Amino acid sequence: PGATLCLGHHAVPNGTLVKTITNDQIEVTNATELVQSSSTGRICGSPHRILDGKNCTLIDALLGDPHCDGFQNKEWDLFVERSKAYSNCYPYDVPDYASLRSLVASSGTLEFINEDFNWTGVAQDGGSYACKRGSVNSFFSRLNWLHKLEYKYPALNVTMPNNGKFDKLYIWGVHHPSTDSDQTSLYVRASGRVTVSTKRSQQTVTPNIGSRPWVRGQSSRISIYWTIVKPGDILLINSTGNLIAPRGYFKIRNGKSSIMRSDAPIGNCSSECITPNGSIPNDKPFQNVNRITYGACPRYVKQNTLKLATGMRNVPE
Amino acid sequence: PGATLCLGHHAVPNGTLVKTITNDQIEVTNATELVQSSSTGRICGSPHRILDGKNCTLIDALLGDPHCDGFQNKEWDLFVERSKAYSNCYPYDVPDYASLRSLVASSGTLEFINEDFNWTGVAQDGGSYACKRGSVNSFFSRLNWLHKLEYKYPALNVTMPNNGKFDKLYIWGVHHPSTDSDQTSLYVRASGRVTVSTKRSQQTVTPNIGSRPWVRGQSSRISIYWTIVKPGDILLINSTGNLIAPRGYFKIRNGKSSIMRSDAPIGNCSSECITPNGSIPNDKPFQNVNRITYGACPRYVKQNTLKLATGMRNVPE
Amino acid sequence: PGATLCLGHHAVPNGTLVKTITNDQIEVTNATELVQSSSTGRICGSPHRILDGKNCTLIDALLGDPHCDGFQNKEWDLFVERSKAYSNCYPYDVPDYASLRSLVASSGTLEFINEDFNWTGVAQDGGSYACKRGSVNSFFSRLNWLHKLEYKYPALNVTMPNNGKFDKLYIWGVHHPSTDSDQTSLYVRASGRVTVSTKRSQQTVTPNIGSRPWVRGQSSRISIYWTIVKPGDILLINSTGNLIAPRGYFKIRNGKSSIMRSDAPIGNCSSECITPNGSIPNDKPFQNVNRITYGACPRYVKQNTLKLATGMRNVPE
Amino acid sequence: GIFGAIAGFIENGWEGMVDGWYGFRHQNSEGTGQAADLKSTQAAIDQINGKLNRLIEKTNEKFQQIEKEFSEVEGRIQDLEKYVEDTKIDLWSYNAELLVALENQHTIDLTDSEMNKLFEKTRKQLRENAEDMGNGCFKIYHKCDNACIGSIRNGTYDHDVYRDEALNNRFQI
Amino acid sequence: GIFGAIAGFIENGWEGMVDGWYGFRHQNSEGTGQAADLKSTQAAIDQINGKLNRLIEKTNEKFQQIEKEFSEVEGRIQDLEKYVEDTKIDLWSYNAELLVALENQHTIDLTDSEMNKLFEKTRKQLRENAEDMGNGCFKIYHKCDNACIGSIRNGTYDHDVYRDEALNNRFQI
Amino acid sequence: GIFGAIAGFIENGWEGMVDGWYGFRHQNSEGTGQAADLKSTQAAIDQINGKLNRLIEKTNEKFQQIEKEFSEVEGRIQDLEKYVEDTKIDLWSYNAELLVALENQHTIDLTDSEMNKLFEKTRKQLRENAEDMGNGCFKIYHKCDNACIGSIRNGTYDHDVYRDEALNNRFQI
Ligand SMILES: *[C@@H]1O[C@H](CO)[C@@H](O[C@@H]2O[C@H](CO)[C@@H](O[C@@H]3O[C@H](CO[C@H]4O[C@H](CO)[C@@H](O)[C@H](O)[C@@H]4O)[C@@H](O)[C@H](O[C@H]4O[C@H](CO)[C@@H](O)[C@H](O)[C@@H]4O)[C@@H]3O)[C@H](O)[C@H]2NC(C)=O)[C@H](O)[C@H]1NC(C)=O
Ligand SMILES: *[C@@H]1O[C@H](CO)[C@@H](O[C@@H]2O[C@H](CO)[C@@H](O[C@@H]3O[C@H](CO[C@H]4O[C@H](CO)[C@@H](O)[C@H](O)[C@@H]4O)[C@@H](O)[C@H](O[C@H]4O[C@H](CO)[C@@H](O)[C@H](O)[C@@H]4O)[C@@H]3O)[C@H](O)[C@H]2NC(C)=O)[C@H](O)[C@H]1NC(C)=O
Ligand SMILES: *[C@@H]1O[C@H](CO)[C@@H](O[C@@H]2O[C@H](CO)[C@@H](O[C@@H]3O[C@H](CO[C@H]4O[C@H](CO)[C@@H](O)[C@H](O)[C@@H]4O)[C@@H](O)[C@H](O[C@H]4O[C@H](CO)[C@@H](O)[C@H](O)[C@@H]4O)[C@@H]3O)[C@H](O)[C@H]2NC(C)=O)[C@H](O)[C@H]1NC(C)=O
Ligand SMILES: *[C@@H]1O[C@H](CO)[C@@H](O[C@@H]2O[C@H](CO)[C@@H](O)[C@H](O)[C@H]2NC(C)=O)[C@H](O)[C@H]1NC(C)=O
Ligand SMILES: *[C@@H]1O[C@H](CO)[C@@H](O[C@@H]2O[C@H](CO)[C@@H](O)[C@H](O)[C@H]2NC(C)=O)[C@H](O)[C@H]1NC(C)=O
Ligand SMILES: *[C@@H]1O[C@H](CO)[C@@H](O[C@@H]2O[C@H](CO)[C@@H](O)[C@H](O)[C@H]2NC(C)=O)[C@H](O)[C@H]1NC(C)=O
Ligand SMILES: *[C@@H]1O[C@H](CO)[C@@H](O[C@@H]2O[C@H](CO)[C@@H](O)[C@H](O)[C@H]2NC(C)=O)[C@H](O)[C@H]1NC(C)=O
Ligand SMILES: *[C@@H]1O[C@H](CO)[C@@H](O[C@@H]2O[C@H](CO)[C@@H](O)[C@H](O)[C@H]2NC(C)=O)[C@H](O)[C@H]1NC(C)=O
Ligand SMILES: *[C@@H]1O[C@H](CO)[C@@H](O[C@@H]2O[C@H](CO)[C@@H](O)[C@H](O)[C@H]2NC(C)=O)[C@H](O)[C@H]1NC(C)=O
Ligand SMILES: *[C@@H]1O[C@H](CO)[C@@H](O[C@@H]2O[C@H](CO)[C@@H](O)[C@H](O)[C@H]2NC(C)=O)[C@H](O)[C@H]1NC(C)=O
Ligand SMILES: *[C@@H]1O[C@H](CO)[C@@H](O[C@@H]2O[C@H](CO)[C@@H](O)[C@H](O)[C@H]2NC(C)=O)[C@H](O)[C@H]1NC(C)=O
Ligand SMILES: *[C@@H]1O[C@H](CO)[C@@H](O[C@@H]2O[C@H](CO)[C@@H](O)[C@H](O)[C@H]2NC(C)=O)[C@H](O)[C@H]1NC(C)=O
Ligand SMILES: *[C@@H]1O[C@H](CO)[C@@H](O)[C@H](O)[C@H]1NC(C)=O
Ligand SMILES: *[C@@H]1O[C@H](CO)[C@@H](O)[C@H](O)[C@H]1NC(C)=O
Ligand SMILES: *[C@@H]1O[C@H](CO)[C@@H](O)[C@H](O)[C@H]1NC(C)=O
Ligand SMILES: *[C@@H]1O[C@H](CO)[C@@H](O)[C@H](O)[C@H]1NC(C)=O
Ligand SMILES: *[C@@H]1O[C@H](CO)[C@@H](O)[C@H](O)[C@H]1NC(C)=O
Ligand SMILES: *[C@@H]1O[C@H](CO)[C@@H](O)[C@H](O)[C@H]1NC(C)=O
Ligand SMILES: *[C@@H]1O[C@H](CO)[C@@H](O)[C@H](O)[C@H]1NC(C)=O
Ligand SMILES: *[C@@H]1O[C@H](CO)[C@@H](O)[C@H](O)[C@H]1NC(C)=O
Ligand SMILES: *[C@@H]1O[C@H](CO)[C@@H](O)[C@H](O)[C@H]1NC(C)=O
Repeated sequence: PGATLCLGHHAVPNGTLVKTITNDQIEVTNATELVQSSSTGRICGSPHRILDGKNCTLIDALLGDPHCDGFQNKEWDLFVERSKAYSNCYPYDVPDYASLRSLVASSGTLEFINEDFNWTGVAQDGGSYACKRGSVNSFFSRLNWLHKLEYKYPALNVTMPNNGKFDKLYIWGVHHPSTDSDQTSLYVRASGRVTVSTKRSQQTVTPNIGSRPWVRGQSSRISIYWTIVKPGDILLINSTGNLIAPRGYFKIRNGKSSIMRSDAPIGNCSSECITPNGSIPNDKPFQNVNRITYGACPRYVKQNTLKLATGMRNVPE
Repeated sequence: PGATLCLGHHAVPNGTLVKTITNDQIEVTNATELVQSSSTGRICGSPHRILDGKNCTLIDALLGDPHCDGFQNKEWDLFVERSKAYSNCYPYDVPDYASLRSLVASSGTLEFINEDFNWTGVAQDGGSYACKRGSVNSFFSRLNWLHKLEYKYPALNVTMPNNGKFDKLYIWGVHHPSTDSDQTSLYVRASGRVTVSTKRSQQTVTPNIGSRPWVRGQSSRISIYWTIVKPGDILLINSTGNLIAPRGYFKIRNGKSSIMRSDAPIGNCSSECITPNGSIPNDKPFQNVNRITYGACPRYVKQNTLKLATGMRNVPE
Repeated sequence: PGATLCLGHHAVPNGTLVKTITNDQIEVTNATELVQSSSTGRICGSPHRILDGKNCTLIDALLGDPHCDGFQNKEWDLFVERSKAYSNCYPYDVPDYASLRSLVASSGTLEFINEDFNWTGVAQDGGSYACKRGSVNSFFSRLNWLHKLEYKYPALNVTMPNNGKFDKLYIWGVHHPSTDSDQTSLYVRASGRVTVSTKRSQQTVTPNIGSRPWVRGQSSRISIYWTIVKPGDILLINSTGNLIAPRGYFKIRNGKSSIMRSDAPIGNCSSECITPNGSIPNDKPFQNVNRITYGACPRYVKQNTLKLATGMRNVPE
Repeated sequence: GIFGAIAGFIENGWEGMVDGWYGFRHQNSEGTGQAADLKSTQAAIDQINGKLNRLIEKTNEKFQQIEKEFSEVEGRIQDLEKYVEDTKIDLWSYNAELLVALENQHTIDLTDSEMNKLFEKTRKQLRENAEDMGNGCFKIYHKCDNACIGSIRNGTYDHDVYRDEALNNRFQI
Repeated sequence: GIFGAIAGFIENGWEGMVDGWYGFRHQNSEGTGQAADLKSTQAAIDQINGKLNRLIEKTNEKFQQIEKEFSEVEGRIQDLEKYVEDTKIDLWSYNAELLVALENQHTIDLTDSEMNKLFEKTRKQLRENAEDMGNGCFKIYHKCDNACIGSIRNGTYDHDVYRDEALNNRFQI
Repeated sequence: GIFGAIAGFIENGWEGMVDGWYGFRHQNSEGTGQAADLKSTQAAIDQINGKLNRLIEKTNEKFQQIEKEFSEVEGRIQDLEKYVEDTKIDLWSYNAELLVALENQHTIDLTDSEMNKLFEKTRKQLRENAEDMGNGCFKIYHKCDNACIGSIRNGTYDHDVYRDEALNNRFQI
């Protein structure tokens, strides 16, 4: 007689269905998930420098809203802005808010360098009960509210050379008084005009007297503008009234920094990839947690599962 | 002797050429076209709510140009704007026209809610022979042209709270008179100023007296502006003259609605995919009709034919 | 006994490593590089019409800065702007500079058509020592600086119909004088206003008197604006002072033209693909020289090498 | 091509085979005939129908996008609008070209594989009773009438019945 | 599928084979047994581990991008912001779907190929001493005890030792 | 790899084979020699030249795009300009990486297939006159001089001329 020798392959009782070019569902012995679909629900504080905005937006921290004073000169890899944040200073708006937030976020620092502007002829350090710092009526820490001195406000013509080797970010504003009385009680003339120039550019603003909706005790507003002065260029400031002056500049950087909207708590852990839902592992090539990410992240896709076969076809006995 | 058994495969006399990784053209027995390259040439009225703009742009229907009155409060999945459309009211321009058209188109409704503004002290319902409604000189149906009353125009300060739970879209304007005489004959002061505010934002406009090119009997213009007021916020209107006031708000929605430029006729048929050329089948994964589509559409590609082999290599006898 | 017949394949001693789905590095007998990673370092003057900007930006050539006079009416497929370029005329800024540069670059021509504007009542051909043409104080060649005539500047109302079949590009400006004295010594009234209209649109500008930083002898500026007038439409110009008038229009085209920033020299050679680093071959499907290209180019990728196997697995003896 | 059966060791196809994709032709003591093989034909058709369904899945319901035609020259924002869409169409055009190139390559290879599998299946049954002439045919070394051909086509061929007859015929002088 | 070994001429898999992916079952004069084949098992595992590593390479460190959620209605610029990202996610979703479809197709085909290579390797050793019964087994035409089975599994089988015995058994009457 | 011929049952390649990709080495009563096989060599080269041409087709004439370098910090619009291009380059980088990975996988598999097809073609001709030793060689069981080797290489080998001699030699004791 003799013998019989059979050749064969293994099988498992608990196979998994995968997709191919030909077949939406064919059973294989083993597979691995390629789509990340969970988060811890917390943002890990390592390895990125996470700065929790707390009650402060980035813009409120930049201007120096008093409850944001603790953010002065701070740095971040990722600024986390919280949805409970509140402004609590003079009512303001920022034309092209989104761009200012973006370029400050990208610089990754609120490092502020005080400069000695020559404001002889006007008073300084104006304040408001809408922007309390301790008990004293106050104002944005990084801004200098100029008003009249002995009942005159002379045409200011103030310059500042950039003799350094880096770009300077200047934040300044324009006051829109509620009434003509307040316009003249502050600035004498019935309408002012703020012009900020460099060798390459010019931004001129006119106040619009009139009541806006009531906000934190005030029907009046400030508008926030910004000007970047390159090395060798110069800032020149011209205003016949209503100028909300800079106190100096923010050092503008560029780096790997950004900003994210999230309510996830910051935790003592390490993860390269951050989403608004929390940090996620990046062992898989794709993820379904959020299209918003920061760091070394799996790429966002619509699928909630993609299984890669890691074994042969399963053919049960 | 015995027998011979031959194994073989079929062939056809009329094969088709397809592309592979290796070969731009190899003959197979059968193939199917994967690129849609035809349209019926008509837009099917099902299953999407198609609103034919006819002689009306969306913007003319929004403002309420008289020949567009029939579009009041109407809704759409797809607004079809026709190239023969004409404005026939007061000459106007809309700064960032494209954005207003986009956000109204995306809301998918012109549903308008009248509100009782307090305009005591000015006259209402100004009109023009350039905007005839029937025989009477008239104006945009959704806008209220305020002018002087007993030879005075008092500073208006008018508010409107949003006590609802939805966003309100307000459309308003600024009149630019042709001459100083008309400026003062309407508004008394030689130059007015329109300020529209919310708690978060402010848009202030100044008229520019002077003649524009002659259009429908007028050298003068109106400029269209818009303001969205969120729930719990408030619209406050301040103007010393030249205000083209809202009559109320449009309810802003978001949904699956859009707008399309097309001259294709609307027909009694069903197709998920609409292009400016007409509706197209979506049985194929790709299409070459138009990069502009709406609905469940094959993806637009540059190729005019892509053939998927559906049979083996063809090897003729 | 008999014979032995062995079947075999070739091998080489100097194989090359390639990537597969399975293996990052498997040795094959031969391969070819698919990523272009070198440039000659010069931009070939064929087959595209290369216009070397030399010391001139495109915008300086458009306005007609005197050292750019040689660029009048010239054409290009690719305008090459050099980093050493300098402005040397009246200090100016262009709001949305980037867009004007883009649309002029895309038209591919500076062809300028002089028109006979009716400027009776004002003087013409104002100039400045900051914009020397030869020895004479002068100005942008394509612009007409209007000032007062016998100590009056009457309200200008000047029109120009487009009776042609093509679009007209009009470049014009607004003068911002340094001082009130210069404002009135030029324009009589203390503040002017420039309005440029078509049937569809209106751009009105107000000068902002005041000193900007010192540039080429001047603390004053000009702002550049542009207006495109379609066939059958009309340009109407209204200004009570400070108008920097057009001398006519640029014919606007559309074609395959663009602009590129590069310091590479232009050479007597032929290459379909141009990058800022110089022309590159386009025999490979991908390239790593620069994401900025013009012409028939390999597609830009991050990889610096991608090797396509052109032979079998290499199995050394 | 990848298996050398179709467009290879099997000289060419059969235009008269219009009841299947694969099949049998025979010559024996009762004449000649032709019969389709249903399983290998269906196995190929099922795979091809599979790939057609996967391409006909995506919905790509898109509603409000960006404008893609412009009547005014605008500069920067329109350049970006135009560039984004151009970028999109070129990437999909690559995906479409490559998908078809991959699918078509796989279809020819997979239809070649069904051809080879039927040859090997038939070979294995015939055991020592037949030899491969190398042109897609077997020489069967015994009398094998139409019922006998049917048993090979049906997979019920009993090689042991014929082995003595066949071996005696194979190993002659 | 592409080779017809797995899910084909080999009826089905062995659930009791839990020390390898491929292997041997035998029946002989001393009984029956089962042994895994380590090289073909490792060859498949190495290829699969290879493809897993290539998918787990990319860093895709991205830091400052665009905003992707918006609390205000804005029109043109936001339509473009939304459209660009939607465009991006749909293209990656295609890449991910296709990658998995290609990888999975290749994994089944490549695991099928290891099965066939082991069959052919084993066939070639057995030379004229065995016949393929067509179901993934060889009939061995000589006495072949456990040490003998071990020599086939180990690749040390000397066919010349058994050829006379086997040929005499194959070519009977 | 997918066929186990190259980098598999054929121990290794021949560095002295510099007139072709595939070929023959023999040992017989007149000595030894080596000859390239032109058709299988050309068949592989034609397929590879085919894939090279498909990659060298696209024009991708692009003229006026967006700016991609910026000397000023601008915020929102530039973030979108930067993001769109970054999105574009990453998708093409994936396409390029995958294309090469797919092409290279297919090239090794397809060159392996040409190797196997030549082995099977040669096997089928030899019929019962040779046996496969499993290392890519045939033992030919008859006197087979250089003209005889030439007839196998040329495809004109007449197995019937040698079958009696070969069968008598194969089935000895
Ligand atoms: C143009 O028209 C607008 C709107 O009509 C006017 O704006 C109003 O101005 C008045 C006068 O200052 C404001 O009155 C103040 O309102 C504050 C906010 O009220 C909140 O609480 C009430 C509760 O009933 C809510 O209904 C309301 O919506 C708010 O949530 C009050 O807190 C103020 O009172 C406090 O301060 C004053 C001193 O400042 C004290 O005397 C009080 O005792 C109390 O401590 C005050 O009553 C009103 O809110 C404004 N409304 C809006 C919508 O802006 C403009 O003034 C008008 N312009 C001109 C030039 O006339
Ligand atoms: C600044 O400069 C501009 C341009 O020079 C002036 O604008 C012109 O103003 C006049 C005065 O109103 C306008 O005259 C009117 O033109 C209408 C349009 O004419 C059409 O038909 C003619 C046919 O020859 C075409 O050539 C032309 O292009 C138009 O297509 C006429 O229809 C008007 O006549 C009708 O109305 C009047 C009453 O309104 C009746 O008396 C007539 O009988 C008839 O029914 C009228 O003649 C002229 O069109 C304007 N042109 C432009 C380009 O705007 C500004 O007025 C000027 N500003 C100042 C302050 O002076
Ligand atoms: C508001 O405030 C600003 C800044 O404080 C004033 O702007 C200054 O105005 C003065 C007066 O015209 C300018 O003075 C001129 O400066 C030119 C540039 O100087 C260069 O070289 C010096 C070398 O020391 C550098 O330090 C400097 O940074 C520059 O690089 C000089 O070249 C001028 O002199 C030449 O021209 C004059 C005639 O025009 C001749 O008399 C000289 O001999 C020489 O040929 C001249 O001195 C000054 O540059 C301005 N600075 C800035 C930053 O703008 C505004 O004037 C002021 N506004 C009002 C209304 O007061
Ligand atoms: C709305 O704002 C305007 C400013 O544009 C205010 O205008 C003043 O109105 C008062 C009368 O109430 C006049 O005496 C002033 O001369 C106006 N000033 C200017 C600069 O024009 C107006 O007061 C505000 N509305 C209300 C109701 O107060
Ligand atoms: C991560 O967060 C996002 C958004 O915060 C979640 O997406 C939401 O999913 C719900 C349904 O579960 C929808 O109603 C919302 O509209 C989605 N939000 C958006 C912005 O589309 C997502 O599910 C979260 N993922 C995890 C794992 O928690
Ligand atoms: C199914 O396959 C997975 C992945 O191929 C295997 O688990 C891996 O095991 C390797 C070692 O072989 C380890 O490096 C990892 O811990 C595992 N990786 C992953 C992604 O899971 C294993 O062969 C099978 N797993 C199970 C649970 O059956
Ligand atoms: C162009 O528009 C201006 C407005 O900026 C008009 O200016 C008026 O001109 C007349 C003389 O024609 C003066 O009496 C008025 O005082 C000016 N008004 C203002 C507000 O400055 C000018 O009239 C228009 N052009 C023409 C030709 O009429
Ligand atoms: C669908 O419409 C588009 C545009 O309306 C057509 O594309 C045009 O094709 C012609 C040549 O046949 C070109 O001259 C135009 O420039 C194209 N238009 C654009 C905007 O590029 C397209 O051919 C139409 N398709 C069908 C099937 O009718
Ligand atoms: C060529 O192939 C097509 C598609 O593979 C076949 O026609 C299909 O037939 C199926 C049933 O087998 C039906 O569901 C459809 O009506 C057809 N679909 C398509 C896309 O055509 C058929 O095998 C061949 N057609 C022709 C005309 O030869
Ligand atoms: C800054 O620019 C303003 C213009 O907004 C200049 O304002 C003039 O100032 C002088 C006094 O220096 C007054 O006599 C004029 O009446 C003002 N003109 C206007 C139109 O308001 C101001 O002069 C400039 N600054 C300096 C220091 O000169
Ligand atoms: C082509 O030019 C680009 C930019 O001019 C070169 O990219 C630079 O590479 C250096 C390192 O070698 C970096 O420090 C720069 O930051 C890069 N520039 C940018 C804009 O990223 C590129 O290397 C050049 N290629 C060749 C072949 O010369
Ligand atoms: C390696 O392969 C390359 C490309 O496959 C070959 O060189 C090509 O030779 C063809 C003719 O066979 C010519 O058209 C070209 O000049 C070459 N093209 C390229 C892209 O190099 C050749 O087989 C091998 N080259 C070397 C140097 O070994
Ligand atoms: C099968 O069950 C085992 C035992 O629990 C488990 O480890 C394995 O992951 C399962 N495999 C699949 C594909 O479900
Ligand atoms: C934020 O404000 C609220 C109320 O004052 C409080 O929960 C919390 O103390 C504040 N956060 C910080 C960081 O002070
Ligand atoms: C071949 O001709 C038949 C008969 O008209 C037709 O049905 C079939 O579609 C044709 N096939 C090809 C590939 O042209
Ligand atoms: C559009 O206007 C023209 C001219 O009045 C006419 O063809 C048609 O009746 C109008 N359309 C509608 C819907 O009234
Ligand atoms: C191997 O060396 C030859 C001889 O110089 C050369 O032509 C060939 O390109 C080399 N091949 C590889 C893959 O390095
Ligand atoms: C550019 O200016 C510099 C200095 O005048 C000089 O190198 C060169 O001659 C100028 N270029 C041209 C084209 O005149
Ligand atoms: C083979 O099967 C077919 C259909 O199942 C049947 O018609 C035929 O008679 C069978 N032939 C034999 C020889 O079993
Ligand atoms: C085969 O090899 C294994 C391990 O290398 C060994 O345990 C076994 O004894 C060997 N058997 C024979 C028959 O050589
Ligand atoms: C085989 O063919 C080659 C070339 O076609 C020829 O040189 C050689 O003599 C032939 N040999 C035989 C044995 O036919």
